[PDB]
Amino acid sequence: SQSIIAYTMSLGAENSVAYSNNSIAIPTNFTISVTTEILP
Amino acid sequence: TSALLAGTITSGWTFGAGAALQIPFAMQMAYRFNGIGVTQNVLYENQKL
Amino acid sequence: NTQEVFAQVKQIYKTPPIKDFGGFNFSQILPDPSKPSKRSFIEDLLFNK
Amino acid sequence: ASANLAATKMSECVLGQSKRVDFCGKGYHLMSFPQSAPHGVVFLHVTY
Amino acid sequence: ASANLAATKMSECVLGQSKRVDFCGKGYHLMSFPQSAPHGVVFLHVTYVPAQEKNFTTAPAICHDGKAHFPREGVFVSNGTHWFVTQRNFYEPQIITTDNTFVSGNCDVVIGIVNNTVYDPLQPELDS
Repeated sequence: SQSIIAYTMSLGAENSVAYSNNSIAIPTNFTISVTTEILP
Repeated sequence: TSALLAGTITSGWTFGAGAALQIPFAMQMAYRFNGIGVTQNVLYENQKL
Repeated sequence: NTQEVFAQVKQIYKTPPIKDFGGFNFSQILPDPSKPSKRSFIEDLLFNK
Repeated sequence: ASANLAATKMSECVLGQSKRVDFCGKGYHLMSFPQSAPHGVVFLHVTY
Repeated sequence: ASANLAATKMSECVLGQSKRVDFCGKGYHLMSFPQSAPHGVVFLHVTYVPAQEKNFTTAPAICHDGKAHFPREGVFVSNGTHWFVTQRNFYEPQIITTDNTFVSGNCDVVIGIVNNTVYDPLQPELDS
């Protein structure tokens, strides 16, 4: 029941973050990431 | 272009590293002033100028 | 060349309705939601020049 | 090369604060705001 | 141009720590390890990424007895009842003192300032 489709591209999900004159977000933990980068 | 403004205006230099981060704009400039050898005093003392 | 420049982010951010930034007016760079194309005043000038 | 340069400015100037001289405008760089343009891009730097 | 870039990354990323964003990996760069390959090179970029957040109430200064106290290195936060100082990229709350802060001016010029107490380590020794 499959088929090829066409659509308008999406640029990711919306994120309307919080806001205030008296608000701050601080991290509590951390995560080590080890990505990769190739260069000829 | 509009998404990158809303992150810089809000989070400053954080959303480029990971999740966004709620920071007030007047506090961002206080840290950017410290990034050039200037204390937080002159900003809040001259926040209107 | 555009993705490497403009698509530096992974999720779209947006501004709030209450634009309290300590006296800074970003109206001339933020998009006008009334226009059909959601580009700012300065962006519209560059596309006409 | 111009595109790779602009991609480097959006990371350094916009997404962060650069201590490189005259890379994100003349003066001590605070922050930068980008703007789109036909077949190009425009940066609005902020300097002390 | 790709080779001159890789030579630039081997110097800035591997041989040193780079404050350049998205040049030596996504996030805050710590160190990088190179690996060879046919007609090229591979970089393993180690990065620091904050993961778990927590909303807090903040303020740019504190009014103690008319003097405005700014933080030397950190930010003022609040759990709703008490105020602390903490490093920006990690929640390490600690008591506000005259050693963690800097005084400049008065409380009638800064916007968003709040009234609270500042601790002096010299006081309890006087009572000893």
